[PDB]
Amino acid sequence: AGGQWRLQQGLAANPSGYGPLTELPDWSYADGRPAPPMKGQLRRKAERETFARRVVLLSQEMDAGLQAWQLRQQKLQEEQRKQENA
Amino acid sequence: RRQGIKKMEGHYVHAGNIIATQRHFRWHPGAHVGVGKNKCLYALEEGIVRYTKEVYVPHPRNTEAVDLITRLPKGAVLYKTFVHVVPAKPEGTFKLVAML
Amino acid sequence: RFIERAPLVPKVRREPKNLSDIRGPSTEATEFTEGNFAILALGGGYLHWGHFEMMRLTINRSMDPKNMFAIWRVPAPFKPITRKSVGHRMGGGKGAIDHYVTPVKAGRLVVEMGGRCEFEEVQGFLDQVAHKLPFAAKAVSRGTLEKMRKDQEERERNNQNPWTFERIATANMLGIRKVLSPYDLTHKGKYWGKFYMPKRV
Amino acid sequence: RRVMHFQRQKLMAVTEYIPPKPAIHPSCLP
Amino acid sequence: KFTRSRIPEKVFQASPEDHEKYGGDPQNPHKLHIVTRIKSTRRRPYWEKDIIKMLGLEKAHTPQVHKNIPSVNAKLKVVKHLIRIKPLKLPQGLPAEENMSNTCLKSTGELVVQW
RNA sequence: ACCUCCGAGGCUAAGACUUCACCAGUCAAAGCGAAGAUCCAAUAACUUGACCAACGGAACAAGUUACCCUAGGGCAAUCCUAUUCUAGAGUCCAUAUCAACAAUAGGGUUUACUGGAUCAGGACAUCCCGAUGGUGCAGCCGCUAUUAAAGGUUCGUUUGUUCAACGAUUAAAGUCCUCGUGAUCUGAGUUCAGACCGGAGUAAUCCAGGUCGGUUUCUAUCUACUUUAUUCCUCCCUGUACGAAAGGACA
RNA sequence: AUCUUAGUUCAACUUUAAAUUUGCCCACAGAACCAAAUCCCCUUGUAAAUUUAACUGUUAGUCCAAAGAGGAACAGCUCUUUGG
Ligand SMILES: [Mg+2]
Ligand SMILES: [Mg+2]
Ligand SMILES: [Mg+2]
Ligand SMILES: [Mg+2]
Ligand SMILES: [Mg+2]
Ligand SMILES: [Zn+2]
Repeated sequence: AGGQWRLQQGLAANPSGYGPLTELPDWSYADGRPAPPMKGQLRRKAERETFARRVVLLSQEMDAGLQAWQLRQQKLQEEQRKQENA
Repeated sequence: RRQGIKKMEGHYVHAGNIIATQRHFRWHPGAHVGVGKNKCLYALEEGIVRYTKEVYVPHPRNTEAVDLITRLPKGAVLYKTFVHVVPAKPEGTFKLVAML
Repeated sequence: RFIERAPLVPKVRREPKNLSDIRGPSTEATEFTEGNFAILALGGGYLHWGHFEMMRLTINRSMDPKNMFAIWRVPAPFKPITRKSVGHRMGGGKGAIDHYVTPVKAGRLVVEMGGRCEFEEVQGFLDQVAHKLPFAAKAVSRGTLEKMRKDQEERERNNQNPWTFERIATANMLGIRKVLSPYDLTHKGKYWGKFYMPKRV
Repeated sequence: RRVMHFQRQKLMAVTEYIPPKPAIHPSCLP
Repeated sequence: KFTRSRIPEKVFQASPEDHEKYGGDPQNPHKLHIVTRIKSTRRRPYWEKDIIKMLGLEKAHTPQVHKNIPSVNAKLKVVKHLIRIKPLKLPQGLPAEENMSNTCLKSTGELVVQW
């Protein structure tokens, strides 16, 4: 039990976390063709996929918010110049 | 008893709604805020409530206040709180009634 | 400045048992006023008239007015104590009135000694009388007071412990304020109840 | 001198003053 | 009584000594927080149970991502003692519409593609 | 809060407030006109009142049950004591004795506006016996102090909130815990019906009063258990030491 | 509130079915003359909340942290409040 050491070396604290043990296919057929993947692997792919989609969505929203703020600063700081003529 | 504010700043208050129920004059009436015999403050005109700090100039007809202001140094003033209702809707509009 | 067992003008309204006036750091009358030796209270306690009288009688035995004197900082007893004499059970109406008492807080001076005297007569009798008082106390001088206070400051400053009570309390670090009192935020973990632990920085 | 809740006890223990070790021991050097 | 705690802002002020102690930088801060729960909601006031139920932190460690904007920090400053916050790191950029199904989050907080 | 201190018994109409229900209660723009509940009785009426103050109100009902029956429930402000400063005394001197206040310690205070017999287990904070220190005991004995719980710790007159007094003794007649012990036995009670005396009451009846009388049954299922020398007196040793005379030792 | 505190009714809380759209958290602003915090909302994290139809059931609990009132500032003491 070396969770401290494993996290000090960029590994999962729990050897049953992410690693060759948990996600490589536990078996193949005798001939060589691979096996229908295991349920746990499917569920972890789905959850990691959802995590990535959420990451990209939140980052996009924050960047778009920054751009919207830039636009508003432009159209309020410069449209006051239209009142500086005539 | 519940003698306290009942519509706080930035609240939409219609006509007649009580803004504040009080015992003494903690909050004096302001623009569009009327007082009842029991010092309740109610909203005369539909709008949005605000609170402000203003200068106090009591009625000369009153006596317990017209004299205390007479006991104050040069450059003195009694500031006090007021509760106004900035009205929201306009009084009315004009619409076509007859084309003759 | 002689005092009496009970105030000549007792308060008409029966004041409740106000105890928040002893569990804190003394703020008024903490420093000397033209003195050289005194007694510093390391705790917070109620002094009855008997304690005051015994203090006076014990100090009087080493007085020579031409050299040294002592003047009292504490006021006269002015806080009622409710009798509820023997023969009753809990509850059933507030009791009668007993002799009034005076409070003292930690880091407070009860009676200050002035004059150009010797430094060991205090260790002769004021040590005894401090040991007599109903709360933790010590006999202190100007130089010794300065030494103790500056060393307290140094200890609070040259502390190699990364965490102190300040940081863990103010920031509500480990959900800690669920098991503390608001006064802790300002007492700084040095006045648990009516006491005063000085070795804590 | 009443007892403290246990968590307050742990907090008092962890935050206890630790003094700075002197560079040299005075006995064997001024 | 026992009451909500208003943390003075003075604590949330990184110093020149803190900056080189954790892998951060005053300028160019970090987009997303990865947050995990490392303590029970039980035995804590309801105004922390609700916050945790709102940040999606109901389950145990189970990391979850949130924006690094003050509207969420105000919530994390109430539950800062029941969570670990680390900054998400993207040393390969946001994934494309390809590589969404082949990502992975390492214990150091870096999101990467194809393990 | 029977905690802390005091008094009272014009009409119409948007919108709202409220005594944490309801019932009641409260404010009010504009507009039109003038400047403590319900039920009951008397009532043409316009409406009207007392009680409901136990003030959400039975229309009108008190004292009491010792002959009662049923359903049920059941870390002490003020203080006691020992150790700390000696400070006060003691024919001189705090330490040979009390040792005042206070402080530090262990322990309780319920009423007003449960013993005895039988057998006893245990602690020591020791009454005796044992060992030791100082003494102002110059000596047995006294005084205090340390140590010691193997053993022992009487019989009677009067009486029973349980003690106290008194007689005779004894080496001593210890302080407490387990009424310790009522499926081992007994008595008083305090609270069983009878009766009398004194107090309170119109009476029934009451009385944290005083007298006389008065019934708690058990075949042992289970545990546990049923064969673990002290003191005193007398006499030698004698009246040495000790002792200021006088008295009078150990082994 | 109750000839009522060994119970009942109303409320609060709970449940089901149904309708609708905002509910909670929340910075800045704001709430008096005579310490902890509280109230109120734009955003934000969320997915809940209000309303309607229909019933029963619980109700004056114990301990701990804290602030008070009563009994010392104690008697493991009666009571109110925030939290667990
Ligand atoms: Mg109401
Ligand atoms: Mg009008
Ligand atoms: Mg009634
Ligand atoms: Mg009533
Ligand atoms: Mg808002
Ligand atoms: Zn050395």
